[PDB]
Amino acid sequence: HWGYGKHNGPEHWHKDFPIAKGERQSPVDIDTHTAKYDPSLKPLSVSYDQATSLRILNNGHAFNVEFDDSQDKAVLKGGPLDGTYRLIQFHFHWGSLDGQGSEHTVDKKKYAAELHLVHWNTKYGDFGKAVQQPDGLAVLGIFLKVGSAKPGLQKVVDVLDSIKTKGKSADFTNFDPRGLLPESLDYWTYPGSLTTPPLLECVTWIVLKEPISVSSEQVLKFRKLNFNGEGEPEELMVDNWRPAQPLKNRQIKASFK
Ligand SMILES: CC(C)(C)c1cc(=O)[nH]c(SCC(=O)c2ccc(Cl)c(S(N)(=O)=O)c2)n1
Ligand code: NA
Ligand SMILES: [Zn+2]
Repeated sequence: HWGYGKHNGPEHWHKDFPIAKGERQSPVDIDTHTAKYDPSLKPLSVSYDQATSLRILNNGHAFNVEFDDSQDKAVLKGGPLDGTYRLIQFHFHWGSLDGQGSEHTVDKKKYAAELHLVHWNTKYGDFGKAVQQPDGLAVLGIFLKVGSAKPGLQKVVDVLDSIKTKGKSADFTNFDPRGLLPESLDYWTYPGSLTTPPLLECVTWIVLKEPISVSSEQVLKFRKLNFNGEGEPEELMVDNWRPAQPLKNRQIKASFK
């Protein structure tokens, strides 16, 4: 039932998932001036050399590219984290227009899209158990701006036509997520939540300072996807982002400057 429309959008989610109004919801506006620099933060460690992509799915909310997380093959560590977190999937949120689409904002600025590389703490054994823990997930958020193409994204954009409607999936092997990373790993970090129901407060958010550039044609193809299932009426998959939520009693830390 939840979705991104007038009748089932972010403003309605609290009725099914009361934690929507909780103490550590995501996303948030990142006020770059009042984020606290912390020289004790470690560089982020992104080890994606052995990543095994498997499949791409349209789940009716976004598309997920999933990875084999049954061994430590693509891991996030270091940065603000004490655990090791295995990459399970990445997905994006995007807008109907280049002027919006990101979930996190930076000094109130919206980006055309936001990538989320979702990782779970190896100490909880699997994704389902990790989401039930305040330190279960580490999500690496990367902003997309529209400009030059990101060559490393194109293999993704080119399969979208095969997963147009809700429920479709396609084989998606040998995709290297290192081709989606900006040059710098400088980051902001804060404790927060999934940005979709069930909105569980289990995420350490690591949002990179440097956006990647993608072309207008690349983002255009995201917007040709559908929220509906095949042979139901066409509802374009656009604006699948949750707006910024109150920061409440949290401090955003910066690894830099
Ligand atoms: C998250 C889970 C429970 C697998 C799920 C359930 C659901 O009903 N709909 C969706 S769609 C969004 C999504 O798959 C997902 C998974 C993990 C994370 Cl951390 C995030 S986010 N948007 O916080 O990064 C989204 N996902
Ligand atoms: Na262009
Ligand atoms: Zn997300």
